[PDB]
Amino acid sequence: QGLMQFTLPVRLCKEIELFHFDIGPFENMWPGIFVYMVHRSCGTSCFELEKLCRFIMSVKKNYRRVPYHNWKHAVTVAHCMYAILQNNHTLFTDLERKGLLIACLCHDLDHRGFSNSYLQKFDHPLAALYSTSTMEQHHFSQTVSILQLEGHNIFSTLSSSEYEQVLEIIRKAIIATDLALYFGNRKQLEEMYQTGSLNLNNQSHRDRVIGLMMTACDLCSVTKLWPVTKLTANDIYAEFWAEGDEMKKLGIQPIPMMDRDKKDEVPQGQLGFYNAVAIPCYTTLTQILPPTEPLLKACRDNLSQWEKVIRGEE
Ligand SMILES: Cc1cccc(Oc2nc(N3CCN(c4ccccn4)CC3)nc3[nH]cnc23)c1
Ligand SMILES: [Mg+2]
Ligand SMILES: [Zn+2]
Repeated sequence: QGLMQFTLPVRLCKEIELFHFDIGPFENMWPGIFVYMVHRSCGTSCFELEKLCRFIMSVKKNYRRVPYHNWKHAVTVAHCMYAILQNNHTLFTDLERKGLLIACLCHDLDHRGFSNSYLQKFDHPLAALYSTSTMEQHHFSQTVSILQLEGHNIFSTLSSSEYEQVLEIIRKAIIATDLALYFGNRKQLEEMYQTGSLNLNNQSHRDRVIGLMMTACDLCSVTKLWPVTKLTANDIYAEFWAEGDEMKKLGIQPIPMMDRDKKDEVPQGQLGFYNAVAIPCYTTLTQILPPTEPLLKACRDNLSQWEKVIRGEE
């Protein structure tokens, strides 16, 4: 380093600070965008440039060429977190700023384009090793593997204590991306917020709140400008419809969300998703972290775009 500040063209320098930023089609700029976010989010001192670059390039190598659960998603989810952390400067610990951008870059490592359900029904070996949150325990496992490669220990300077704390933040953060766990997490956070028992000094409460940030970042396609939201949904459904095909090959009617013959039901399905998952997610997040409100506003804008799709106004 250390006088070696990463800088982005003006349009990117400004728009990267905004929640609805799209990282663009230039794959070779994504590492630099991430380093930029680490430096501003954490410090130019938090990681050794050489180690961080080697870590990033090994993480990229271990995402697959699947339509949605790919390297672009990793960097997209890390950017939403960057926007949360930067809008909530003083709420997060030094270990948290470090751990969470990494947890986001790593959160779908070695994803195969298939749900936990599909793995369980296929009887994949990963389903025997990890009975619940199957892919998420895998993703955390790949994260540790890459951290243990020569020249890849970005945490090398931390004490044995802090190293164990940061790997434990990463683990909880990655596990929280199991959407099956989100519904209960958000219900508890809602009750806590509304009986005024929420306490960010309670580690167990911080864990929940970080879990909600992870869901929020992970679903952030719904918080983009409509053309990004719409074109991202196409990639999401390309994966789901492939899984649906694979379900049919095991002799199992897929759920409609995964059935490409039920394309007509997408718009009504998106309404349910925004109502049951997305809006409640961003609403509770905004309650706990008021500056995240642009995610909720952007989400509601996208619900309204799907309602126009239904009314044939597009
Ligand atoms: C932004 C986004 C885009 C695509 C998929 C997505 O993830 C998901 N979408 C939904 N809903 C969406 C759409 N669904 C239907 C139904 C009939 C046909 C098509 N889609 C029905 C439930 N439910 C989910 N449960 C877990 N994950 C879900 C998110
Ligand atoms: Mg995932
Ligand atoms: Zn994800």
